[PDB]
Amino acid sequence: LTNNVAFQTVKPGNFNKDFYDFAVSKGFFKEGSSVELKHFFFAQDGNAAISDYDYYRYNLPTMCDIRQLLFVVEVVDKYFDCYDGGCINANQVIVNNLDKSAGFPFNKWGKARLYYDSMSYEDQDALFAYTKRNVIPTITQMNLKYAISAKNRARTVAGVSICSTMTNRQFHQKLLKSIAATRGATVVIGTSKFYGGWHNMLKTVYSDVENPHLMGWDYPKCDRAMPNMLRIMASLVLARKHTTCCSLSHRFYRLANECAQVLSEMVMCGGSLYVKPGGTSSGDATTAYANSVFNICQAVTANVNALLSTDGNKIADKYVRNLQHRLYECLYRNRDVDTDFVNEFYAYLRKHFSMMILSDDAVVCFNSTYASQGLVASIKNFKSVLYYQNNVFMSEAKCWTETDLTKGPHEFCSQHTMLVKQGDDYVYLPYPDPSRILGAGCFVDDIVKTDGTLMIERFVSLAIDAYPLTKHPNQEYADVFHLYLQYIRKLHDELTGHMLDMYSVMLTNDNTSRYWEPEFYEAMYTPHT
Amino acid sequence: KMSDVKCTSVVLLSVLQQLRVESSSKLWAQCVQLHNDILLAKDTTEAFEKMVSLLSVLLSMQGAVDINKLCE
Amino acid sequence: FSSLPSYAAFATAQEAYEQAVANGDSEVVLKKLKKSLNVAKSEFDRDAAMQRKLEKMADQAMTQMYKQARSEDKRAKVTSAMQTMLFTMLRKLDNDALNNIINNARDGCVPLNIIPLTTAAKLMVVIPDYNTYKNTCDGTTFTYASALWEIQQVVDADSKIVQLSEISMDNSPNLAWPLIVTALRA
Amino acid sequence: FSSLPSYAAFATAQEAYEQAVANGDSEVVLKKLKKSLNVAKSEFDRDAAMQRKLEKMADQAMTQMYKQARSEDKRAKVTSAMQTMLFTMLRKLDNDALNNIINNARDGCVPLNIIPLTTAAKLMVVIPDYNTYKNTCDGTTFTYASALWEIQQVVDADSKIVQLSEISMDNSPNLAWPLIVTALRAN
Amino acid sequence: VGACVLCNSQTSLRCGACIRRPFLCCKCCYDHVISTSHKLVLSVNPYVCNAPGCDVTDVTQLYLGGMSYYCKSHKPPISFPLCANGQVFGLYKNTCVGSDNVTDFNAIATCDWTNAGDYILANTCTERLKLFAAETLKATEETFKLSYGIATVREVLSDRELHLSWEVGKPRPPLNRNYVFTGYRVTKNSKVQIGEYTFEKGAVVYRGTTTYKLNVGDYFVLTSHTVMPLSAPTLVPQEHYVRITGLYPTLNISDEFSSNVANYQKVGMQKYSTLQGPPGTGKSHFAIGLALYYPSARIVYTACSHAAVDALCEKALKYLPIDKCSRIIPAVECFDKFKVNSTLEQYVFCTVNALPETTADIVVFDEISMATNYDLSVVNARLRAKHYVYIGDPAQLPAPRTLLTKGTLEPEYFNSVCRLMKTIGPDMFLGTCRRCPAEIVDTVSALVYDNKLKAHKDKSAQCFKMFYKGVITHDVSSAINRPQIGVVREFLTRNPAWRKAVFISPYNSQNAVASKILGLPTQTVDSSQGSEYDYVIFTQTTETAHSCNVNRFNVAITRAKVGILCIMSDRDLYDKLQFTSLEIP
RNA sequence: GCGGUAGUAGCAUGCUAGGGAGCAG
RNA sequence: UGACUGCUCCCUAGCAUGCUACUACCG
Ligand SMILES: [Zn+2]
Ligand SMILES: [Zn+2]
Ligand SMILES: [Zn+2]
Ligand SMILES: [Zn+2]
Repeated sequence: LTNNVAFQTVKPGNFNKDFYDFAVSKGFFKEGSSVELKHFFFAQDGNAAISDYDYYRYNLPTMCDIRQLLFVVEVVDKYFDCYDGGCINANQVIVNNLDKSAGFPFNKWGKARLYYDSMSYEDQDALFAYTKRNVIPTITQMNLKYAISAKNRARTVAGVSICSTMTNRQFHQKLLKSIAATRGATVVIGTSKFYGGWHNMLKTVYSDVENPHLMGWDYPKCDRAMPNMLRIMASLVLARKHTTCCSLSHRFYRLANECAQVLSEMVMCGGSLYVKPGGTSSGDATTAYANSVFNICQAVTANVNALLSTDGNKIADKYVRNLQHRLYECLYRNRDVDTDFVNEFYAYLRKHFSMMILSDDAVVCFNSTYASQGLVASIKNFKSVLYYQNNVFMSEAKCWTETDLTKGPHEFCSQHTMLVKQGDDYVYLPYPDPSRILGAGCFVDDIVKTDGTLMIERFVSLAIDAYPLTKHPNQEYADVFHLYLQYIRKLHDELTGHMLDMYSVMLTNDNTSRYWEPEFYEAMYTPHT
Repeated sequence: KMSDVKCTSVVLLSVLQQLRVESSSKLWAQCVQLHNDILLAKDTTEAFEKMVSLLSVLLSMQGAVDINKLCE
Repeated sequence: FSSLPSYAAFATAQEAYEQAVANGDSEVVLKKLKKSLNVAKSEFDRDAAMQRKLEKMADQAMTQMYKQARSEDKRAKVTSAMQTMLFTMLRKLDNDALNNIINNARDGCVPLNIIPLTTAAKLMVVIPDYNTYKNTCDGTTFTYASALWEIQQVVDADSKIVQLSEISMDNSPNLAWPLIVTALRA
Repeated sequence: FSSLPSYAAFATAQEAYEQAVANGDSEVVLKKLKKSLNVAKSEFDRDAAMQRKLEKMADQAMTQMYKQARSEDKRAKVTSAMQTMLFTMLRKLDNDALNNIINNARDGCVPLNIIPLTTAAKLMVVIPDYNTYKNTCDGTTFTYASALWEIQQVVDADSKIVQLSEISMDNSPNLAWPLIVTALRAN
Repeated sequence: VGACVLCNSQTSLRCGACIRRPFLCCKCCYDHVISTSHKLVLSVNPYVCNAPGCDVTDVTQLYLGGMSYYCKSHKPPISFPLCANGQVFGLYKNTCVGSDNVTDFNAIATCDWTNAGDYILANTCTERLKLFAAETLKATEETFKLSYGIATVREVLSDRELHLSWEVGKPRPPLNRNYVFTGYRVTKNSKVQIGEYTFEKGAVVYRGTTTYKLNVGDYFVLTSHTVMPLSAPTLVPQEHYVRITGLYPTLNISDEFSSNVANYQKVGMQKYSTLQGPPGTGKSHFAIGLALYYPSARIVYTACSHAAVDALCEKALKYLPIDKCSRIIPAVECFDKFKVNSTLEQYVFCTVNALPETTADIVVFDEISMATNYDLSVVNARLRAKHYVYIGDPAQLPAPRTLLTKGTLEPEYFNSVCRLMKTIGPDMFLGTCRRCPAEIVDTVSALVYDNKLKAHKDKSAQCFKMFYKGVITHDVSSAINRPQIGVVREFLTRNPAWRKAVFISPYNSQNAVASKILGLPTQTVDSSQGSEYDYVIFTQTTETAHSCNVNRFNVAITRAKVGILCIMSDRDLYDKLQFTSLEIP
């Protein structure tokens, strides 16, 4: 588009010398300490956005087992059954952070606020109905992510145009809000980890598993290697709720808009257009939920492959053997949906392979004695399914397995789980990697966050995220939260001191003495919202 | 010590970015590589060598007054 | 609280009520000054709570103005603040190679390129006078970054290549002294 | 607030209160006086609750009207900007070859990926290393996309004009390397 | 967030309705708001109702609300007036000093800079107020000169002949060299290097020192510059030490003057030393004598033009070696005859138009009289030293007035420091006269110089006076007098030996008319320094008091080398001059 | 001497809007 | 140049609900 290529770099993080000095004053970052800085704002050179966009080379044209995929779709739809969705009018659309960028070229003139203010509800409704019988290809701007991470690889997020995002909101937001309003479901998007929500999630995962083990896996290059068939399946499953609001032509044209906007659109990496081969444009209005249905599809495919790639003569249980027989029947013999067996297999999966699904992050409480017998995907069925249906090799070193349920999932949503005894009962608290919180305190992305006095609530939120470290058996982990409390106290005391130097008096009524106290943060993880 | 040298690498790359080092693609790429390798380093010898290499970039320019900034 | 006419009226009403109760009064005469006391108390507890809110909001607004001013002064002095922080942390590191290169850049030679860490690549420095030349160079060896660099070529500021054993105390002031010594790591 | 009929009623009530205090009237007269002022306070309570609410509602409506007017002004500005962008990018289309390929289509419809590949008067090649440079942009003119391209300018990631003589095996590490060579269509 | 202007107190409040947004503490900012129409004050964010679609800016109507400032019609229930208790709300609302003296600020803020009262208040106020007044005066001048459009020239004519028009209703700008047009010509997109021009009566004739080229489509306009704030006052605090320690006494002195080193040594130890020296008359000799006596003191030379200081430059090489002479030009161009590529030097040359960052030990404020408080503050702030000496005399030169309409500047009230300089008299003597004889020295000494100047030689009776009446008739801003030119021709015709001088006239019209008969160039008397010749002739034409002041032409009065004629159209110089009257036909 | 109905204001709860910030995928 | 979604804290503003507070109307 321009006469010269635009090389976008990623700046290094802005140091927080005050917080780092306070931490080392409290005996942190000692030579050999179990807690060390591992998360940093890794900088990137000019040819980094295009280098990360080239990771779409891992997106290959993948032909799926169609007779198997058509059954996995039914099982995933059974997973997405308790929710409700459909078209909503422009007046019923909820948009958080209207001051976010609006793709290309709409970012030249303003944020999404301009295009949600310049378009009346009738204008947005006309645009959304236009996509029900037309296709609007859109330009997706590839933006370098400027955030703290433990990996030096450049992170990129897809900036989808306001034309695509606005219509995808009106098409999917009802279902998405229903998904992020349901508790005790397989997809835990919208379920808070605070106020006992993490414990509720984990207890729902341990629903009725007879021989429970915890198993989480990893999708390598998930947003880059997801086959276009699986992304289309995700969009169709999300479109399964439009039985009444949309005609078949309307649903197909909405799917075509999805594919032309977030699957094979024109990417604007740098200052020039490119063709996206496929995969998840992980900036679309359904990124988390499409990744969730993709994850459920991969898990169901792994379970189906485990059942079918099992010696049925050696399957001692007469129910599981018949289930495998009818599974083969419904895959390659039955042509129409066998809703009876779809429900039966969905119930079998819920009983023996209960899942906790977010956007490509998952924890499964699976029947260990079944996965040992190949009646449920243990980890190798996941590896094989990724190999032949995702064009990646799932390394088993990126896949944990916890055989004891008293200690929860090894890692879910980058949060570890430990069973703490708050009140009089035992609950599971999500504690993060202490290096992550320490780096967030020490490395910040604006210079104004280099003095905490400016944003004390930032460290309040970090201590909220770091409170469950207090119960950790390792003292340095608890020392992280204690250090954050002491630093919050120091910040408040220096803010009051600076204000006193600017006045002839000081603030008398504070009520801020709860920020450097464990009571304010303990209530954040107790089941009383 | 290791955390100290990593944080010094962070602040050094910050001052380099403030000095329009990114205007030189080769120099900025080398600085980014050194900064990212210091943060990924596990020993305080390789990290310190890369820190010396990165600081040589700052000392190679006339945009920063080295005598004035050494107030001790 | 006690700096308003409402407080004066409330105090007068309270004193009158207390005096009437202690001295002894009938139901009607006491109820009169109690109805005249409750109105004053309502007008004073509202006024002082409004004053409490005003004091808290004014302190919060001055705190917010201080935050914005500090943000602007840190975002406008960031170039100097980051450099000062970097040099303080560098002198805190007390690393021999870092201290050596920092002192050289302060007083004498500065690198002309990124100093390498491999034992094959070369280094170019800018020695401006004989003091640093004698302190750093000794024969064919050049001490820099706490490492031994093998001198390979010395060129003055006029692009004039000169030999090694030719610059000494007495013969120093006859060549362009901002020279560029090229050396290789040992 | 300052022009309501209740003000005169309050003034009359205060005058009657002063007259009763000075004269020392009976309890019935005082009660009747209180029933007047106190229910004139009832009338003014409404004038300070419904009228004050109407004033707040009017201020809110005026604020909403200001926001809507600003939104319409932003809509007009964005409409003009988008229209001018479309009109100033259409003028660079070189509609000669564009019509040559459009009219050559089966029904005037062509894929988008071929319009720059057939009717673009300028080609920009981004090259990561000399090994790919010698293969693609060799010499002052090269062939790509079934067409002949002649180089008019070569720049590096620093956007510095670098001559063709500088693209050498030995001179490669002395150049920033995403080299961006810009060429013009030959004929 | 800085110190207050009128009170020197920390504050984050800028008076928005003012021009330069001065820093005002809460109490004084409130005083400025209530005593004038400056109802707008700024902060970290401007004091304005942040409710959308509101247009109140008055701090009185503005009340602190939530996280922003609102008005009575848009305030939350928790409302807090910004300006209350005698101070406007803001930072340092408790650590405040204030000042009862706010009348001067309120008066000067609303003034149009068209009355003499503004000048009087600027000359008589606090130093911070004086600097603020100078900055606002410059801002008003540059906003009034930029208050018009772009003068478009559509045709090209012969050399020194251009028909330049004005805007619709725009008055005639000053045709003299008072305003030097410095624009930037646009070829197609970018405005760069129009060149340097100087408008003069021809009909505009330009005198370019160096060659220049003109593009096609360029236009001539007066682009304004960036009015920087002011930091240093006119004078620095004064102190005298006790003993001479830490210096380097040299053994070489100038033997021509034997009664000046004993006070130059004190100047080297005292802060201020005022001398009664007319420009270019023994003034350059003092600097050379100090340089010879004190080569270890760092002296910086500044001038308003290179042409006037060219005489100093030509004699510096004949008096001092080339090696010590240096010119650190800010690297909009000049000659390069001085040393190049040498940062470390004792004596450095520059110009007051572009004074780079520097530091010295002895400062010679050359032409300190013709510089207003804005110029004096710019030099005092952009340059700092350890010892500061102010070389100049109050009775040297008045500042030119641009927007003044009523009132004449008093000769004694040029500056506030100059008022103190002339109170006790000079403490040094310069009894070496290498200049004009007692014909003019004695006359000026008995008039203004307090009869202190030295008369070594006698009066050669080489000065003459003529009495005439003349007729006053304005055309645009001047007058043309045929009989005066006829008398000049009748005098010069019988004695053509005096027709070898460059005529200097306060009004350019006379020389412009006479250029067709004699061909002499037109040189203004205000900046005629640096050009000296044997024969000199003076003419002031009119008899008004605003032009015939005590000492305005003193720059060219002492530029004579053998004697200068005096044609006084007023009656004041008839009684003051002790010369002999001569007949005039 | 009566139940108040009402009312309108300190106090509490909630719902919404606006701003600042933190974590997660 | 600054994506989509989710959860949590802090400040302010206005509005719905539980009180509290007093004047008198009405029987
Ligand atoms: Zn629909
Ligand atoms: Zn003040
Ligand atoms: Zn003002
Ligand atoms: Zn308002």
